[PDB]
Amino acid sequence: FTDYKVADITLAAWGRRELIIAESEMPALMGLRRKYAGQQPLKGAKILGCIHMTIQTGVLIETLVALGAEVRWSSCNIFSTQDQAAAAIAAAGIPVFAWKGETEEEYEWCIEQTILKDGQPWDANMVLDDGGDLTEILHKKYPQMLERIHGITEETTTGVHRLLDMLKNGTLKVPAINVNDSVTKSKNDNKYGCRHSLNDAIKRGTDHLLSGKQALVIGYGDVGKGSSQSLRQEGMIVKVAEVDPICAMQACMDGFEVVSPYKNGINDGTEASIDAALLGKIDLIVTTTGNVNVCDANMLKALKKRAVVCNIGHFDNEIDTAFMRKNWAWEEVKPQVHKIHRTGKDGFDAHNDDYLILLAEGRLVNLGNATGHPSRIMDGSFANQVLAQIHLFEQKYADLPAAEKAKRLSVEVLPKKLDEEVALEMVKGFGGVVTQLTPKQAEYIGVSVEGPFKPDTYRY
Amino acid sequence: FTDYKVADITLAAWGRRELIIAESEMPALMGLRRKYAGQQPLKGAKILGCIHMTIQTGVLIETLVALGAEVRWSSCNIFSTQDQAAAAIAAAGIPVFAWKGETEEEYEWCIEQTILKDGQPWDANMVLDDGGDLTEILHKKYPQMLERIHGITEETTTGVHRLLDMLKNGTLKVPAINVNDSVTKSKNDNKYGCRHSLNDAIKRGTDHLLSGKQALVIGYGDVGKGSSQSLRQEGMIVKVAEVDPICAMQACMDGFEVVSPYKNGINDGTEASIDAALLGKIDLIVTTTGNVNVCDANMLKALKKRAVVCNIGHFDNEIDTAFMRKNWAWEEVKPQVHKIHRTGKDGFDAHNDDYLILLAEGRLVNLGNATGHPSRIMDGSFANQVLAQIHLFEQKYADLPAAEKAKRLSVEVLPKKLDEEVALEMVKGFGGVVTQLTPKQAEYIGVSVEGPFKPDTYRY
Amino acid sequence: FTDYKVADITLAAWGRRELIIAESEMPALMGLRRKYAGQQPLKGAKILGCIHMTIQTGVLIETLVALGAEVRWSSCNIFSTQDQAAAAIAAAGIPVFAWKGETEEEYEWCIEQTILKDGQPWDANMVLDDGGDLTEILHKKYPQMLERIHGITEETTTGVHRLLDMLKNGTLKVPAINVNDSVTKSKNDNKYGCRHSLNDAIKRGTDHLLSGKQALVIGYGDVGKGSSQSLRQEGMIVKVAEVDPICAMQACMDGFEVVSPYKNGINDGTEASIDAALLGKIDLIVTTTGNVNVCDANMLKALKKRAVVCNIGHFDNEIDTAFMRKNWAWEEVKPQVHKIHRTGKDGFDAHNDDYLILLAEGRLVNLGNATGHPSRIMDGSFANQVLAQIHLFEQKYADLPAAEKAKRLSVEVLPKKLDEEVALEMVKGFGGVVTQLTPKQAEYIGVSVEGPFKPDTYRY
Amino acid sequence: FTDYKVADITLAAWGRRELIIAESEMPALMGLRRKYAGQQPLKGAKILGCIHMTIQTGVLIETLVALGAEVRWSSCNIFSTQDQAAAAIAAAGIPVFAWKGETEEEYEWCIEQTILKDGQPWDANMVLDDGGDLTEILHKKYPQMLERIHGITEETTTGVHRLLDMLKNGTLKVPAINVNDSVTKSKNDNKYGCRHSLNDAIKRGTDHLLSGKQALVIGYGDVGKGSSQSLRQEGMIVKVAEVDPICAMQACMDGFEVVSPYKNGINDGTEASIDAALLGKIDLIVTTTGNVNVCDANMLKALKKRAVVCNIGHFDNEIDTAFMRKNWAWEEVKPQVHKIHRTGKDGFDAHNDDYLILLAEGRLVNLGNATGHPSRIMDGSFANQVLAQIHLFEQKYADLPAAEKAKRLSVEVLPKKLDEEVALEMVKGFGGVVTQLTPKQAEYIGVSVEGPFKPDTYRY
Ligand SMILES: NC(=O)c1ccc[n+]([C@@H]2O[C@H](COP(=O)([O-])OP(=O)(O)OC[C@H]3O[C@@H](n4cnc5c(N)ncnc54)[C@H](O)[C@@H]3O)[C@@H](O)[C@H]2O)c1
Ligand SMILES: NC(=O)c1ccc[n+]([C@@H]2O[C@H](COP(=O)([O-])OP(=O)(O)OC[C@H]3O[C@@H](n4cnc5c(N)ncnc54)[C@H](O)[C@@H]3O)[C@@H](O)[C@H]2O)c1
Ligand SMILES: NC(=O)c1ccc[n+]([C@@H]2O[C@H](COP(=O)([O-])OP(=O)(O)OC[C@H]3O[C@@H](n4cnc5c(N)ncnc54)[C@H](O)[C@@H]3O)[C@@H](O)[C@H]2O)c1
Ligand SMILES: NC(=O)c1ccc[n+]([C@@H]2O[C@H](COP(=O)([O-])OP(=O)(O)OC[C@H]3O[C@@H](n4cnc5c(N)ncnc54)[C@H](O)[C@@H]3O)[C@@H](O)[C@H]2O)c1
Ligand SMILES: Nc1ncnc2c1ncn2[C@@H]1O[C@H](CO)C[C@H]1O
Ligand SMILES: [Cl-]
Ligand SMILES: [Cl-]
Ligand SMILES: [Cl-]
Ligand SMILES: [Cl-]
Ligand SMILES: [K+]
Ligand SMILES: [K+]
Ligand SMILES: [K+]
Ligand SMILES: [K+]
Repeated sequence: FTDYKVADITLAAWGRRELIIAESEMPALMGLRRKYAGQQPLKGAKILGCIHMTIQTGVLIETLVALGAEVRWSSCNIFSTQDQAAAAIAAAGIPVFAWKGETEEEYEWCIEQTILKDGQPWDANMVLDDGGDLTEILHKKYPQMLERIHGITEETTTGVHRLLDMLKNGTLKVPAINVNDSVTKSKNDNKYGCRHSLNDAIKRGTDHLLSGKQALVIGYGDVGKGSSQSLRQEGMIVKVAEVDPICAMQACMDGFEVVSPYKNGINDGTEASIDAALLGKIDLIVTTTGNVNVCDANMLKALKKRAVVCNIGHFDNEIDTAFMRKNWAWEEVKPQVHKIHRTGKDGFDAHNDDYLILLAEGRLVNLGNATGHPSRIMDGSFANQVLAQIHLFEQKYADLPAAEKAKRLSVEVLPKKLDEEVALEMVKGFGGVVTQLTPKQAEYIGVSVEGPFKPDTYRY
Repeated sequence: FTDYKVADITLAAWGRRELIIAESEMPALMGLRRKYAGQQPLKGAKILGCIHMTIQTGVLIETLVALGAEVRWSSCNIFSTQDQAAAAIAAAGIPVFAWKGETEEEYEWCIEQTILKDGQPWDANMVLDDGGDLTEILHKKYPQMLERIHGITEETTTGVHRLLDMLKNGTLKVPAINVNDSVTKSKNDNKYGCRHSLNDAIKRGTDHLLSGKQALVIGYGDVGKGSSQSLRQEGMIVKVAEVDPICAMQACMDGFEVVSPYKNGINDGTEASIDAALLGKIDLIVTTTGNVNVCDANMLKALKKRAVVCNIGHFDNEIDTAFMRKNWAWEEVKPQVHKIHRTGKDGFDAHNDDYLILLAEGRLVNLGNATGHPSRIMDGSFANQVLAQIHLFEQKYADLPAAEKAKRLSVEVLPKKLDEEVALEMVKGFGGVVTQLTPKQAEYIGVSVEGPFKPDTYRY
Repeated sequence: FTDYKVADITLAAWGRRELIIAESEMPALMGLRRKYAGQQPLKGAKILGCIHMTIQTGVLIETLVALGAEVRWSSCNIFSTQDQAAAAIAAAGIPVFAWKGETEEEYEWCIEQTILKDGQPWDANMVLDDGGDLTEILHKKYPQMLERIHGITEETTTGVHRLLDMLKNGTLKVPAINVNDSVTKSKNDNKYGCRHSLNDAIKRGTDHLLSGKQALVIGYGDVGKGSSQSLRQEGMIVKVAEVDPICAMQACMDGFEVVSPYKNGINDGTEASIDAALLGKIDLIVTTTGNVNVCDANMLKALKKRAVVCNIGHFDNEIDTAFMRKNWAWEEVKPQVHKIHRTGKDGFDAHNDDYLILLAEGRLVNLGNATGHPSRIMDGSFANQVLAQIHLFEQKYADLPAAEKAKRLSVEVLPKKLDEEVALEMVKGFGGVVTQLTPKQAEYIGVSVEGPFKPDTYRY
Repeated sequence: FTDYKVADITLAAWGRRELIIAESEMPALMGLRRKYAGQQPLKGAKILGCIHMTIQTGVLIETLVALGAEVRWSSCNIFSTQDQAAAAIAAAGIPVFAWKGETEEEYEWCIEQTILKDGQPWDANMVLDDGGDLTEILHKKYPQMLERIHGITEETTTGVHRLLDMLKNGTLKVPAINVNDSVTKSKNDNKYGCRHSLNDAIKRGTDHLLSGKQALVIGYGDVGKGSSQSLRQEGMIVKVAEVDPICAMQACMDGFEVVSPYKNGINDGTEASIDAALLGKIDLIVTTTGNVNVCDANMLKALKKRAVVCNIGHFDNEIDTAFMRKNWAWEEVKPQVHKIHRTGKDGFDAHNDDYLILLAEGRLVNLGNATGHPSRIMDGSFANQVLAQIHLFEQKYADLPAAEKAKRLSVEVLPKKLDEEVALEMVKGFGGVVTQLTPKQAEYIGVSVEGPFKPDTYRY
């Protein structure tokens, strides 16, 4: 077996030990293996996967394979692979093209190695994506392959936005499931995963004390909620920025001061608009938005000396790292940790005090500087992925006549009953005991004893 | 002026001082007063109101009046009135029939005094309700009045469930707005209000140390989330019960142990099914469900001696207080605080150690033993109420032709843009500064710079 | 029986019900009753007591009486009495002179009624004091009575400071025990009691939401630690001031921003030295120092409109309330809650926005606006009081010859073994289980299996 | 230069970059460098140092050298060295013998290389120790060297206990300073350091989600306080064991349930005495005691399958790892992470579910699996070390006449004024501003405006 490319195949046994531990931390996903292994619901599925090649993703891949699938895999970020996980998957005879510290050229080459087998398009019929890069390449470069693909299952709110833009423009070629919008994904992974992993990554990269220091979290959606908690629970003094007044209300009620980098919140592009007094007191800035240029050049210029700058949104463009590359000298401390010297670009002084510390070159910091979300949290997201793969594969969209395809071409979420079933396995993993409604109580609130327990409008 | 009934009109000046302070804590609601006072959008409205006669409700009532309405008011709970608030409203020449410590007969009489003026139905044309009791009485006993009513604005998730049952059965006679499902209601009031007011009520009633003691919170919806936090932040060791596995998942991730009162969660009605070991260690039980008999007779029998029992859901039927009335002796400590002696019903021993402490006779504890939610939280709920009253009044359902009425007979929520506008005023009240999107950023995420900022599916 | 003065003797039965509950919350104190009742170690003791006449103090008084003492009692603060507690004690035939809302003249008259019985000095032979006022009156006005007194047991760090000044000057006439410096007093009561009771008092007085608002806590000793936690756990954004860099270090590490009201910390008496920007953002100031004028006139002038001002240190002079009385108009909201109108002193405008809310007229806010510390915390302080009374009474200093008195005239703390025994009863009250050392383990760390477990230098 | 032994000298540049960052996080220690560099107070000092060879210790070493000292260094634990720190120190021409993953034989050899230079005793005249191993070797094996040594500065509460045993027995040969008992050491490092670094180490070793899982912390001294917080802030459900009722009282008040591994707390050595129900629910056990066999063989047998076991006390003997070595098979996952298979000793099944995960082979977990305490915390401990070295070096005990030596042979602490001065530099590092007392306020509380601010009895 040679149809793979990883950093170091001798890391496989270490990865396999970590996969075995992870399986014990992932009861929803393992439960699906056990439930469906007889049936082989993914027999004949040929899945192109593009998602962070971590130990958690290894358990996902091996679940899909245990259910009958074949796969070809790549990472969706240049710094997120755990090389022992990639090695263990390759050593199992699964095609994977992923290593920590890819260049952009290598990143694109890895996705292409999944798409092509022996120099020609693979017989793919399903896509599992995280962020939409693989989806975009297939639509732009490999439309013939999409003719034979039954569906896309997309992990991220960023990627879903990209799918919805395509649907609106009539350019989406295959149906999709929005995995993000399961409650056991968005209100588990996006929030509690970042709670676990943000402070982890900052400690691993810097070993800085966080207690007593000042942080600014840009955004207060699910990731910004989790991130703010990650830092506050360590004793940081956390301030929060938002454009959405409802999320800002939540931040206030949650005990944070809501501030803007700009005077009166007005971002008009001048240095004069920056709240220099505010930014000059910040020790750590974290972007969480999924938006562009939310930690901009003028903000970077105004930050307190020796501040840490990082991004936990999907794509690096949240921070103006291009400005920093053009203007300032980068001193690498160790992989994924750079001092950015604001003195200029013509070399640097190792003892200069006027620098910022950038983590993961602005790429997702939890995966870049640590190991991303823990297995017991990714259990929820990845159980949803498996259920979504099963649903779209069984629907067989590619084999439908044109008129029937037109009725099915949509971006949908999984039903609440399945979200509940995933949650129950997670709860049992903690040793939790859910109460069963009596028939009188189920009648009283208007639900089945089996669920679903909430209307689709419920926000949790 | 004599068209009122309150405990003590001499409390009015104290109430008025507290209304003036509350106005300073309610910027959304005060902002609506300022914005709409010229236009008089509620000129000609005649509103029957049934909601807890607190200081916060006084600010609501006076906003409605300032916008042009006439009202006739009662409380929706026998213990929730603040007598100084009722007095201040009556002293202002507004019909109010409410006092703390009503009997059930008096409660019904008060609602009837709003409905009848001078012994005949008042020419009401709007309803503001909290829990659905007024709505039910109008449908059952005064259906002719509904022929002239343009709509109902309902505060509570309980009352909305009741309205949806009526709609489904074809018995709802006028359209309604579900105020609860604004984010600035459900994810503000239900959660943060109970966070503020649950520990407040327990301290006022008992003066018990909470730190280091064991609590069981039944339910983990919005009220159970806020309640659990109210107790955990004081240092309680909190366990959480749930029937909904998604809510139970949240509780686990939030750092609580998820337990059932019943062995393996099976509530089969025998004493043998009670987890006596668990209940024998609990110092405080709080019900949050909106369901029936979630703290049942067998649970009450198994609780640790001297445990506190209370309910923060809308109706008292969450706890089997009828069982306690039939079997055990009640020693009143002070109003809304009773020791329930498990020794029997034939008198009590003042020094008996085998008792429970019941707060507010099992009625909503925050309002019964304290003052309910604080003004700055109720600002959100009550701004929504005013917007909802304006919308339904302006739509004039009662005046529509039959075919037009058929198209508008619905239970609806307010638009997200208005939810956002309420939130923004709340945030400004904390001194928060919301950032404005640049045109490029608004394009990038697919929103208007003015909002709304999220799709209707977003859960916050 | 007529040898008492209370607000309303008909409150006795309510007080007695609350005493019975409190006994169930005070296992250390009740354990001393049970242990020593046979022996009657306080038979012949005649105790002048001056400490907050709360339910908790009632349990203390009745323990002393159960052990053989007779007492005459007063409160040590004009606003701290719970009138039902005072009534219950009077109804039991115990001389008590205390009510909530005394004037200064009445306060002094009440202490004098304890000292004098039937117009002549009582046959006192012990003193229990909280803050040193009774101790001072005896030394200045009744030195003949001190000849027959065996000792003073003093609750407070303020009062201990006053005792140590007297000892140093050679004016202390009888020995004392510093009850404060038991760990089960200072590191229980001073910290966790204020954690429980500060937010309680502010809610009762104002009903303000605390979450999301800005607080300044002046001091970070035991009370400032507890107070800061009381507010932070509610979601306040808390800043801390200190003069002691070690306590300030603790505040930083605990996750607070450490600030001064004065520019660069320099308090030189001018308006120019005030950090107006800082004070203009503060919603709540709490003094915790035991020092003088730590919330001074210039600070008061600079506070944000509608800020709440309160003091939880023993004496009101922490806040310059005299300045406010001389310059600004006081609008009483309700007892212990005043709006202080910064517009001037010539009447007030009920709708003026430029006011501060002062709680308890600057007197200890927890006792003034709520009920002070909870029974389960006061159990520790008051068990120490009883042990201290027993020790000094048994030593019989007054009966010693002059040369022997000279050897015993000291201010001392209780031995660690007794502090440990109190703590063990508290722990058992929570259902806690302490592990017993094996003989090998006790040898390994150099302690007895029975304790004491730490050297006297240990700080906990 | 060849007088060193490290893992990899090519790591030096990386170490030096991390030292430069650490200097920016250590203002107290850097401030001492600046203050004393002119004076060279350690000119002629020849310091044998034995303390964890981390980046933080590198800043300490280079401060000592900057003040005039020569040193010879080793680590005090086999797993605590950061190889890049050791390399940087060796590359600077400083003798260091330390690497991560020493054997016990290598550990002893490294200490011997500090003691011997060119095969003969070095002319050492000062000792800096952490845990007492170097001190013991000098007293037992090299007593002639102690004739020329002016003093020992000891980091740890374990090592101080060892010094006090020697003093009591008349076997201590040179005076010592107890560095641990500075408040800026014990109530900074022991508490907040473990708060930072315990959860860090567990995440690095296992990548386990902690939220929602059950932990047992054995001990509630400074390390157990910080450790419990490290876990609770992540959402663990933490129970605490203690032998000291005062520490157990604190745990209850801090919101933890206090439990014993043994039924009724009685550790009589039989399996029957183990509370199997309790231990069978524990996911993580952490020992913090400084005692022996506090996680014993019978406890290990009863723990829930797949529990994590670790120790953060100074020595590994807290956990019965010898029992595990004799009876159970060890599967290495990666360095400092072993699965201990309870199935037996004859090989292991890679898929066995009945194992425990042991971190750092039971040695101090924060240093073994992460990087120990962060620089900004170690600044306090290490500033104290430098002050202590200066004091004892300047006192010149070895040169004193016999009668003079007898008066100075003691174990002492640094003065409070110096503790305060360290704290002040720490506070300024956070941007904190300490208030200066006015003359009137200093008089009122009986202190100098310059401090010290508290009596020596104050516990903070
Ligand atoms: N690193 C991880 O493991 C991880 C985990 C989950 C999600 N994500 C990624 O994080 C991003 C955010 O995801 P989410 O679920 O929080 O989305 P979300 O929509 O819940 O929240 C994003 C928030 O950013 C706010 N925002 C937008 N522009 C802003 C600006 N200029 N200033 C301040 N606030 C602004 C929005 O109002 C919104 O509330 C996405 O790219 C998502 O894919 C990363
Ligand atoms: N006292 C107050 O001020 C206040 C504030 C807001 C809402 N409320 C009332 O509180 C109630 C709950 O409101 P909410 O917004 O939390 O509703 P919700 O639907 O968000 O939550 C109720 C929860 O109870 C759970 N539940 C139902 N039966 C259960 C059982 N037998 N055991 C355990 N859990 C069970 C459900 O699964 C659900 O998650 C309603 O009656 C509402 O009107 C009171
Ligand atoms: N209300 C209550 O129930 C209650 C409970 C316990 C103690 N107390 C009282 O509270 C007071 C404080 O007691 P404590 O045990 O915290 O004493 P403490 O000595 O532990 O702490 C007082 C703190 O105030 C600081 N301080 C002094 N002057 C200051 C200034 N100008 N600015 C800022 N900080 C300053 C000191 O450095 C010290 O750390 C005493 O009067 C005590 O009797 C009240
Ligand atoms: N890993 C680190 O970085 C680090 C940091 C500081 C201290 N330490 C070490 O940690 C240890 C503890 O230090 P500390 O400052 O907390 O000491 P401490 O004396 O403050 O606390 C130890 C606690 O253990 C308790 N204890 C003793 N035997 C027990 C038993 N059988 N069961 C339960 N509790 C028991 C004691 O009562 C005491 O309260 C020492 O070995 C110290 O050197 C390690
Ligand atoms: N202070 C207060 N005034 C009026 N309504 C309140 C209140 N506190 C809680 N409520 C409302 O009471 C509802 C339940 O009947 C939930 C909440 O909207
Ligand atoms: Cl996402
Ligand atoms: Cl509701
Ligand atoms: Cl005190
Ligand atoms: Cl130590
Ligand atoms: K991970
Ligand atoms: K209220
Ligand atoms: K009390
Ligand atoms: K470190």
